[PDB]
Amino acid sequence: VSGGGIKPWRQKGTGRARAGSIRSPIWRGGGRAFAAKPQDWSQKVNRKMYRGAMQCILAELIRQERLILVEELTISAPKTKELIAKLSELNAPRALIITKEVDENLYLAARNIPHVNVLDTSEVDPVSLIAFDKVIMSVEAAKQFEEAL
Amino acid sequence: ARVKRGVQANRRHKKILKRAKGYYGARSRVYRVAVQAVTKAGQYAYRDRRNKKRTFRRLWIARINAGARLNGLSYSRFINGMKKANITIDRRVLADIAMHDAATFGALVEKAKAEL
Amino acid sequence: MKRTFQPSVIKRKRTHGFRARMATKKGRQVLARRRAKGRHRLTV
RNA sequence: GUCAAGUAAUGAAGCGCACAUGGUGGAUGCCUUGGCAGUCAGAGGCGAUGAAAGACGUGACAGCCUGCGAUAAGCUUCGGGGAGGCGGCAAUAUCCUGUGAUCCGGAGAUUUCUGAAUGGGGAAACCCACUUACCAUAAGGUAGGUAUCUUGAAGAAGCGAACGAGGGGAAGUGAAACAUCUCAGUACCCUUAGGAAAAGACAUCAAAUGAGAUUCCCCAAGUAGCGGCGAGCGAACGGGGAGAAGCCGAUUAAUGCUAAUGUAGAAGAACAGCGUGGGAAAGCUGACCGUAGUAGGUGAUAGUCCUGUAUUCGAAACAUUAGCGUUAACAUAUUAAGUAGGGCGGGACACGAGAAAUCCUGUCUGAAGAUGGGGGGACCAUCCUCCAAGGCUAAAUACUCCUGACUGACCGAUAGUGAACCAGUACCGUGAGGGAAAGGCGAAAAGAACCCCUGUGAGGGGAGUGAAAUAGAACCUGAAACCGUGUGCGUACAAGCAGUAGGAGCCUCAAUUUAUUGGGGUGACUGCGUACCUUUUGUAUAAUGGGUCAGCGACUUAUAUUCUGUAGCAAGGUUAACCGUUUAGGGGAGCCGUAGGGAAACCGAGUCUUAAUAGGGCGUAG
RNA sequence: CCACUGUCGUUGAAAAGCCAGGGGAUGACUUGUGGAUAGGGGUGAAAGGCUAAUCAAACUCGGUGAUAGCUGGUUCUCCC
RNA sequence: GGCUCAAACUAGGAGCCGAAGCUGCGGAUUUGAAACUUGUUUUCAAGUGGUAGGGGAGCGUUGUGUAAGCCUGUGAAGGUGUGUCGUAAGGCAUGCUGGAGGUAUCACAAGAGCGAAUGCUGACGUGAGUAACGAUAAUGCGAGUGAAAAGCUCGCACGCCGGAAGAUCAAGGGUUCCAGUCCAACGUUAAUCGGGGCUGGGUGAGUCGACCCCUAAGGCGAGGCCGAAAGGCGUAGUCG
RNA sequence: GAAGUGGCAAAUACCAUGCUUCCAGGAAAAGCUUCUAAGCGCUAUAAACGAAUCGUACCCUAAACCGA
RNA sequence: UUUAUUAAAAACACAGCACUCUGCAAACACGAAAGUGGACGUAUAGGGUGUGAUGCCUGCCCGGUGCUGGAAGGUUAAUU
RNA sequence: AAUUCCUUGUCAGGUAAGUUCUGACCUGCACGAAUGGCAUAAUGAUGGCAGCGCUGUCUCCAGCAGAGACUCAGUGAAAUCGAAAUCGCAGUGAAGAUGCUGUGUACCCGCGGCUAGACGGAAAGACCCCGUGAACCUUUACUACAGCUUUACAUUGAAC
RNA sequence: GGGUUCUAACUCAGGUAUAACAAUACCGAGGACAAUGUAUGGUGGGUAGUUUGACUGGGGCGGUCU
Ligand SMILES: [Mg+2]
Ligand SMILES: [Mg+2]
Repeated sequence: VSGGGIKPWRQKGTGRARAGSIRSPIWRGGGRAFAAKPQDWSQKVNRKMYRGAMQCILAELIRQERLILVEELTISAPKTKELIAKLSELNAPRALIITKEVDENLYLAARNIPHVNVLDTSEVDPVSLIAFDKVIMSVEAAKQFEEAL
Repeated sequence: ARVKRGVQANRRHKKILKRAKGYYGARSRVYRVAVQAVTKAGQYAYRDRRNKKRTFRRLWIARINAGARLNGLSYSRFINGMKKANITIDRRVLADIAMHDAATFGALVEKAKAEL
Repeated sequence: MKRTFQPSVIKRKRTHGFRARMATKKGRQVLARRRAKGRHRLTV
């Protein structure tokens, strides 16, 4: 904290509580006792623990019917309404669509739909798998998950 | 995540000051004094829950002694006569009878005096 | 009684003034420090 | 009716408690124009063509702030843009503007005085000049020149973040004292660069099947060592990565092309009805756009109202980055002697003289020179390796005064910058220096015409505005301490932590077929009862601390390590740095466990000691 | 110019004064203006005096959040 | 208090009072044991004063996710009452105020809880309407103006200084000077007055002073000497 | 729309940077007057014209300075 | 003369006295050095120390510790 | 005795009465000759003692004048302060009580005085002790260093 | 293995010239001394950094400490 180098008054004789700095943590405008600094919040999650948790999550999704296998999901034009129709027939308006090799116009069609995200199987995460109402996985992505886990 | 203490400190102090209602001077107004007065009030109340059971037996015994001496007996002979007659009436009820029903207390004294 | 501050303009400008500061390397460090703090009064 | 005796009630100068209603004050909540920490990029300077920092001016208009400089909130031009505008507080007036203003971007012109300040001097913003050319005739005007140093006309100077390299170099502290030692080659002082710097190609290591410059990261490893063998200090070899490069011109500065960038900009989808409401974005109903749906606003919460966003995009001028070409400045060793080595004193090596290699050098000396020399931790021999006494060299690494974009389990006005506000200000100090406080009406000023009291004051009451005025400018909310007014009850014969347990009476709400209960206020009278914290053997203590309130104020963070729980794998477990189109996937280097004994060699379910095969010691789920 | 005595004043009219007295008053005198000496240093007809109301080592900033076997304080609740 | 064949003492006897001890009744809780058996149920037994301190279980607060959710102008947060629920920390509802936000649940992270530190900042008390109003040179009255006059102006009288308490400067200050106007704040009271606010005005030099010419002390100092650097000294000079 | 000149007294101011004495032995430099060196204007008489710039208010034994 | 601001004195200074150093590039002092002061002085001078007008005066002790001179012997550094 | 502990030594003088003073003695705890001895005119806001004058210093205080204090009007502090419905006594008690016991006394509230108590306020006792605290000073404490000095080598040579 | 002499290093805070300071030239005086660097013995409160115990019917003094 700025300043604070001099003893505010002499130690004895003024009738005041002794002070060493005007920037002591006791004073208004003083430093923070245990001032925070930047922290690194990342954890080491074991490789097998991460893999087993993904396994557990996928099994639980099947067990509560929140996983939907499709042969493929290919949007032919970067158009939001096309994907909205294709998801309304699948009965998953709020969905995480996991496909291997996410197509560069299915991404555009999905970008603006609120509770819809499109992911490739390498960038799927546990929180994404848990957060969406439904998951629409292609059979190719299910095979990739078989191999990865 | 900075936490401000204002709202909780306020409601905390209001609980104490509310328990201090009716106290004199700083004891109902300022927290440093009210909080001691509330703690001391609780201490007195705890002690007097015990002491009230002693005070009321004291009162019952006094009233029974008066009632028995009206009938020609002391308390320490009347209670002995009840225990010898196998009368289980408690001092609270005996004092109530002595105060509010003089003829029934006369009958009880007669029973105790026949037992002696 | 006589007090500590007895003002004299020539003496003020000759011990603390701008040219007195600029005559020394240490006075120029005084000036650099005052300018870094952004003081509206560099020198008396 | 008299007298006598006895015994109630009523009192309030004031005070207490509760409630009601205010004042003060400015907490709280909400809010933000300001901060804080970073990421990914860029850039890393400005200045004799006069800088940073200032002084004084400059407007239709008094001050301050902002801009600007006697061409003075500005002048010219080139681009953008298209309807308002003449910077803010902060309006008013005269006006300008489709003959394109204000505004934005590139370039230019002007650019007082001070300050390196440079014609001399000086208490900065001042005083005094010399000289050349021209003009004037008077007592001057215009345009220049005149510092010092270095190099042979060209440069330099000064200022300013951090990071680099270099010359000097503490002490508090720790060692529970303290001197070796530590702190620490730190703080600080001084010098001087560059976008990085330094280092760098083996007179380097290794001892392996050898490798092959420098730098940085993870391990090796808190190991080997050093050390009043104390407190502490603390490698290397090598392994895994990032980055790679070797040369003898890997230089500097211009200019000119070609490309790209940046410095203004342009377009940019789609919503209605009804009800509530001051106001609709919220509710109900039904639509639409979406390569644009969690943006900021708009009178309450908006994909469709505005600015935006997705997407597509523009450059007359100037800058920057590259590639190319060319110029002009500097440089271009030819293999290295006062050198290597040595004596003495110091220093650096993790290593404190040590058995002390190796490096550096104040002093004194002083080779061999390839049939030679240096190193391999005293030293000798052998073997390996490499050629000092010439110079250079990108990247990977360090940083942030700054520019751009973006981010935050960062703050939200006692916080966050000292500074959200005319803050490095006021104020304090001779000075170096220290260093505040201080945000919020409302959606819009619609900021209250007029009337009344008053002194044409202050202040208020009406009227009016507004959804709201105990939103009225000291203006959101509006706590507490503290101070009033009103109502109810108590209180002027009674001794103390002021309560508590009982308890009469009164007052007030409700019931209830009607003075009884229930709730609330008060509390005559009785019992009991010496605050709190700290510190103590022990405190009502006449021991400490606190006038009160509000706000703030003290066991954290990082790493290492051990134990416990929990989860995953399990005789195995796990990767680090890194890479990665990045929480994944890869990366097995390393670490822990799986064996111990012994100083060690060494041996191993054993081993050590011993002559002993005896005895004995230590050993025989992570 | 000084400061010997006393009263007053001591939250002063004043962070050293007033009043009444007192001493030197051509001198080793007093005083103006400018300058010099700087912190383990200065200066001192010497009291450790004075060095800006600060002196047995000034002040400011920095090392620095010195160290403190000492003192104070250490904030919600209940159960064993 | 008072007590004398006691209300004293001695030796005996019988009653009774007396504690948070024991018993009775209701409730909670720790541990252990038995059985529908991770509170699923009932029991039983032994326990439950506590500083330093160890162990166990929770409450609230800020923030992140859950949450483009849910609540909210038919009124969020905050404030202030009341009622109610829990062993507690505390929760829930609601009247009034307020006027734009809040947040269930479960996890997660803390600037996470204050009465004390002669703690820090601000506000406000007590002392107390108390002490004091700053030289004991001194005032009285009549007019005027004014909302208002002890204090202003004018007048008369009185008093004080007069080697000053008058006048001119230097230093220092910087507009305080003069006029008009205003009285909130400032002035230790009031104020119509003012060194206060606001608006205007006012400083005229060949001779007065500065500047200028000159030098003292003492500075700076082409070259020069010295010094790790920074710098120190010093000639000519140049300032002063 | 008047007067305005005689006596006496009398400074620490002036003569006087003088005079007299003493010892502790009492700035400097320029302006100024002359002399020449290198080198190649000066003195009188006037007449006309000039003399810049800055300060100047006010307090100053104080209510304006140093002491909040 | 002095303890600015509780001590003014018997304290400090003082003229005078004595010892001792110093031959001048003095001794001595400031300074890292240059450069200074001493001093544009020169032993009738300059420094240090004590004492403190003046009058009468100033005794004894050289073992200790200093200082001055001496060097026969003992011991003794770097170096070699 | 500015020195003398014993000690107010002894003796003389001064007073009615003299631990001080003056003179003397010498038994100098523990004077003494330039850290000078013994005197000394003059001088001193210097120390002690004694007188005259003079007195409110006092016996023993009285009266008076002015400025405060007091009352009114205006302005308006201070330190302190856990909270106070804040009495005596004898006891008790962390050992000296407004606050506890017993008892006695006491209607409620000011103003002018006053200072016995509130171990009153003020200043984290300077005395004293403690801390393996600090500072500064001393020295034949230790360990260093500046400075001063010795010798060797260098600058540094020749001849006899 | 010591002296003596010399001058040419070195010194001059001597003279003359160079404006002055300084340097330089010459003269003069000294002279392998002095002086300075390195090393080394001595001296060294001139100056620094520090140490200087505890128990203890307070501390010191005394005593004690296994
Ligand atoms: Mg308000
Ligand atoms: Mg002083």
